[PDB]
Amino acid sequence: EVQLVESGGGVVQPGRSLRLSCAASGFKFSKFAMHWVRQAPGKGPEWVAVISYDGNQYHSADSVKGRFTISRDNSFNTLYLQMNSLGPEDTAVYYCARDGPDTSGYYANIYFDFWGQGTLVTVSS
Amino acid sequence: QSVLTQPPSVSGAPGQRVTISCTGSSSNIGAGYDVHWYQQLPGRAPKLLIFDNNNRPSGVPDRFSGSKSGTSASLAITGLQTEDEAYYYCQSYDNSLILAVFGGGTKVTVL
Amino acid sequence: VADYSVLYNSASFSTFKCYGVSPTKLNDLCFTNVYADSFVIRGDEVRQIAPGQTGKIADYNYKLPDDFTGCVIAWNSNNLDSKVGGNYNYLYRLFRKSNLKPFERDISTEIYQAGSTPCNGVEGFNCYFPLQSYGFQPTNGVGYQPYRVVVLSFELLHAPATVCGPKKSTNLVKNKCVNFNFNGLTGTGVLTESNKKFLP
Amino acid sequence: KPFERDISTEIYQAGSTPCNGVEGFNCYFPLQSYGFQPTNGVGYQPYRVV
Repeated sequence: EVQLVESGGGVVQPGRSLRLSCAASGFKFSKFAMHWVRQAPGKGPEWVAVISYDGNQYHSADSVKGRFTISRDNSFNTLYLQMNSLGPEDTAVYYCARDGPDTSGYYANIYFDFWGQGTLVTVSS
Repeated sequence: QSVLTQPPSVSGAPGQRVTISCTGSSSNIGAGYDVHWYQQLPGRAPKLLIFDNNNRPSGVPDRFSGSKSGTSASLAITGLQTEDEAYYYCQSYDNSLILAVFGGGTKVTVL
Repeated sequence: VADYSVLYNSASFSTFKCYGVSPTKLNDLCFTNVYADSFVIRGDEVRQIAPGQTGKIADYNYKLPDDFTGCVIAWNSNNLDSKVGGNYNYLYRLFRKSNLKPFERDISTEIYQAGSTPCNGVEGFNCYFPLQSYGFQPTNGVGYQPYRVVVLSFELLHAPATVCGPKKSTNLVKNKCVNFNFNGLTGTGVLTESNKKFLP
Repeated sequence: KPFERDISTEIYQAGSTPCNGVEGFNCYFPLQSYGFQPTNGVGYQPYRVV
């Protein structure tokens, strides 16, 4: 079965950098591009970034640009997300999502079919 | 912030039907892009519920249906029961801001 | 029956080049059969779709004869064919041993034989997969966003014509010497009501 | 008409949308320019006609 497990969350002081990852299994990891999605506590989900199926091309949301970097290891079935200089509004639950196989009409439509579990990340002192 | 506007909560009782109306702007939905719906049961990660216009995926009762028209979309729950108390989000794509956008979500309440 | 005036006045295409015929006079002549073919290429290879041009596209994918007649229409389509994270569903040939003849295709994916040492069924060294993959992203430059191309071809020779321009009509008068042009029939006379009974 | 000349270089109008003093879309300069080179073929070398 398509299952995803992620870890790397914790309580940190503002200004420090963290690093979390999710390891996939049950499917050919190389084929599918993958997304990162965060959800603030009690609000709607938000989009974060995306990495291609080989790591050559990527894209990030405007809000987190210049602070969030994502990498990928195709051999070890893990993908990495780097956050530097955490801000007070970075506290949310982070899921790593899988791109949709078939989107029918048009080529720009994207959707997420399999989700992980989430890691609680909070910033305080 | 939720680009797509969605009603805050929809009530109901077992037996009848309830509708969720997710509306968008000209760039997001008016450009011809499709609409997607997920279900986030309490204490669990969101799960895909309705991908593409209607066209439900595997492992879901047929009680859930939806459609899109003009610049808005609607999801319909037929034969509502008490186990549907959860959150539902509408998702689409935007061609101006260039990123996937989510809705505000609706807390369906069953009396 | 075709109608090219609406297409020419759409004012959305960024390239409308017609070889051997002017677009304005395209509504007043008839053809036998019209060939339409379409594909998607990069924004910099659009200039290679023309009679007598060189390049990878014109050499390995699509070739136009030097006596070509027809029109070339293209327009930017960055909103519909490019997605975040890259689109890799568009391919183009990149290795081949000879140039295409005009109006020819090839979809064979036999392994290319580069160098001197032969090979078979492997892509290890000096043996390259022919088809490449376009990488389309919405943030690419103007010269890299995908474009949609449509090419029309005509013959204007032999056979009974079957596609024509939209020949139109006007209103009718009576009891006045006029110049009627009922269908192909012509002449001058005074049209008036008659009680004759034609067969159906 | 036979034995006539024209030298006005007013901008040309093509399509339906009009224009004036511009060469943006469907509005081209009428006069072209021959390109003569000593290495051109016989079908392109200049000729003098009287």
